Amino acid sequence: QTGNIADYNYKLPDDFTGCVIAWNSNKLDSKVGGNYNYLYRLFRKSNLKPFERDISTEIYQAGNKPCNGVAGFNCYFPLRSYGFRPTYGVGHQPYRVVV
Amino acid sequence: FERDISTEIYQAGNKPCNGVAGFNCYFPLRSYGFRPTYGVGHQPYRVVV
Amino acid sequence: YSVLYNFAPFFAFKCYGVSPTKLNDLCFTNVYADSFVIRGNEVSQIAPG
Amino acid sequence: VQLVQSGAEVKKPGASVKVSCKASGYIFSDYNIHWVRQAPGQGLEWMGWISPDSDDTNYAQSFQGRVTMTRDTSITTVYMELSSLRSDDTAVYFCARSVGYCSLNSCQRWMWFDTWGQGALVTVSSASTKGPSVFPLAPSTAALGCLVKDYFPEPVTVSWNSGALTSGVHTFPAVLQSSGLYSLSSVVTVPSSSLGTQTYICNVNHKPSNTKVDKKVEPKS
Amino acid sequence: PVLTQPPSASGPPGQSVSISCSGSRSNIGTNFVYWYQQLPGAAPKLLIYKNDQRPSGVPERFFGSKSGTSASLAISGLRSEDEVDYYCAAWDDSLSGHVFGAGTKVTVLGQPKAAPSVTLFPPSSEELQANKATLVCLISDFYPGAVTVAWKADSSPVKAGVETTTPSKQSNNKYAASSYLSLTPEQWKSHRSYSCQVTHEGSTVEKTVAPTE
Amino acid sequence: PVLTQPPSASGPPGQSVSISCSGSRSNIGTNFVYWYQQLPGAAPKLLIYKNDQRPSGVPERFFGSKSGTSASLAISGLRSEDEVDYYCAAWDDSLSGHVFGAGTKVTVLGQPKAAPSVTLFPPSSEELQANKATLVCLISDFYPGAVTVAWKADSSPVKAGVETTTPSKQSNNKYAASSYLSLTPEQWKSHRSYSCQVTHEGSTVEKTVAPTE
Repeated sequence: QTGNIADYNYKLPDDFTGCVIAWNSNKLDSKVGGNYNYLYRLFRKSNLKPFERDISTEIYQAGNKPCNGVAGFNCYFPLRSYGFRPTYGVGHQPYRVVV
Repeated sequence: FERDISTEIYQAGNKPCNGVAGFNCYFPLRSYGFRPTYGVGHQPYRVVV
Repeated sequence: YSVLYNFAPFFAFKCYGVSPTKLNDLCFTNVYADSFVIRGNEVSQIAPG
Repeated sequence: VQLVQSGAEVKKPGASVKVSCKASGYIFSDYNIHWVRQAPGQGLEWMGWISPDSDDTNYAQSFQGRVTMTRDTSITTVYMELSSLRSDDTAVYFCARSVGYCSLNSCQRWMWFDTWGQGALVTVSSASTKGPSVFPLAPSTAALGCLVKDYFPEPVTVSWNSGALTSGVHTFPAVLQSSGLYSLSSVVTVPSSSLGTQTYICNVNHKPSNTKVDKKVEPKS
Repeated sequence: PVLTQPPSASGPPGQSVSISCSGSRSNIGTNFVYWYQQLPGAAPKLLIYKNDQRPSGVPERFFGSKSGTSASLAISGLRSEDEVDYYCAAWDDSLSGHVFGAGTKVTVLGQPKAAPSVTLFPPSSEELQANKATLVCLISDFYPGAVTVAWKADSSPVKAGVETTTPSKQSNNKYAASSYLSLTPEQWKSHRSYSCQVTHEGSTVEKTVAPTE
Repeated sequence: PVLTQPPSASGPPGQSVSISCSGSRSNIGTNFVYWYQQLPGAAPKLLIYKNDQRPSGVPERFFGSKSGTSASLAISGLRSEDEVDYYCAAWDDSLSGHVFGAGTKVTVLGQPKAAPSVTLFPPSSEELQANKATLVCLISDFYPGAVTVAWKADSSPVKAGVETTTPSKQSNNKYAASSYLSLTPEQWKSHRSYSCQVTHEGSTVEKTVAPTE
């Protein structure tokens, strides 16, 4: 699948011979102030190989100038957090998905 | 994402205004002032989006 | 965009979209380009919602 | 929400001090807590964060072995203590609650201290406990003063003529002493024609000592 | 590590003054910057969060941001609430924790000069009969605070175990210094007289009183 | 044609002000202009006649004159204890009668806002006895006025002939206002929560009073 997920975080191969298990958990890990512990990677240099975890705290360069320790004007931090609040409806609740 | 331009004076209540500046009718266009005496917080920024 | 970041250091570039380098990797067809000038004390409230 | 906490007083060095923070209004299961210290005339310092619903903890790179952790969920409080106190540790402690919830190392970026708890200044030093001693004084319009010495601990309340005299009062800030005790003075302004015609009374009260002492000031010729 | 900020920055009311906050590679630039202000004798509160926005109750007057490896804050209008200090805060990875600033003091750009008034008080007879005597001389009602009390026994100053406090703000925006010196009464009995000539701004005043009076 | 006047004027005490009365050629200049002033709750009284001689009964304080199309009534200063509208009158040949101006309010020049208090008065069983049900809420202890009161049942507002009375002046330097609403007993008990809100140009409170006691 093409999108924010399954293209930079966890891409699944064409053949898999298995499936996922998903259920609603809006009280075990969802808090009124927003559970910021869960976060995703937004920006990557290229695509992701199937079944390949990638962890990196480095900044992804997004311009001509090479961003080494400066970010905000040209380059972004690749990690963005989740605003997991119970005040939303059903399209933004944290779903506990295990494959 | 829409633009609006007007020159008629805004009426904040039931005062009938059609070109006069009453105590309840104020002009909706107020100008700035840009001098080097002003600091960082009172300087024009060319904001483009 | 190569010729974009040679116009003095900026003020604020927080974004909720795509990277400038993948703007080169993804070919577009329509972008809005509008600009205005605001006092520096009134730029911080330019945010969605 | 309101963030009352109970402070401490002067204590001997090397002992254990118990300070706790109380959570009210909001549910105390979803918000991390943060503890900071503020030396007088010095910036704040970070040590770590404590999760309320878990036994997770983290300490700074400088304060690791001298700090422990205790939780009381049924009381809905947090308990912290200091071991092996130093001389340069007389800092006020704030019970700060951070918005959101984080337990990983990298979650600290999007965290700001939303509300803060009021703190009491706790200074660790050892000095004798006892009732205050009032030192008699003679006048030099000529004014007269009342001196109190070796009171322990802070603070003291000064009253003139058992509360009958209100105008002309003037207090002074406390001082430091080489012996560890404290001193304070109270000087009032009187007209020059009432030094001997009218005689005033100086009194002090110390609520930790639970005693009252009175005297009778007399000008000398 | 720590963040280098100017110790003080002042400006007249009605205009805008700026406060700088430098930082290293990991201290700021790769992270977000937050600012906190604290009332004197009270608890600190949030000023700017997420580098641009402000919480509820904070008006549009406060303003701050960052450009490179440094951050800048700007205020406009110093009437009653901008006399407090400000702090610069961020996060890094070397200490694995929050690193805070040193402290920036902001004042305004006004009181008439008050001459110092020292009043020396001799001990009473109750102190003489109790074998106790403390050398006391206090200076009050002076602005600005530049007093320097000396324990001169009419021939030379004495400096041995001197306990001297700092001036504090009173209810009339003045200062009240204090200094005590406790010794045996027999050296006071041997002394001919005593005087505490305070040297504030150069207007030295003398108040000499007899120990017997 | 009809003589027109500004609806209100603002002049601080201590300096002179004047009121202009725009007209026409046949009404002003060729005909004399008279200025009428009326006390609140009392009878009117002429201020100036024939534009250059003053009536007997007033000290040398005011001034009136005509200059072509418009006539100016100079008021040398203003006292806060007397604020009186001024009328403009003239005579016209075409309509052959007396025609009068609109009139102008005069006011002094600011005071800080106050904390308003609103109360809700549900009817008793004796009012529901009459096959009718009316609701009244009153707003007081607010300064200044120009307030609007609207009803709200906490889910959707109702428009069944909503009225709002004008603000009034009390003797204790405060303003007051009230609102009325009359309904049927069937729709009265259809909701168990009624309230009214006020607009103090920055302050808005809700008086949630249940219709039980």
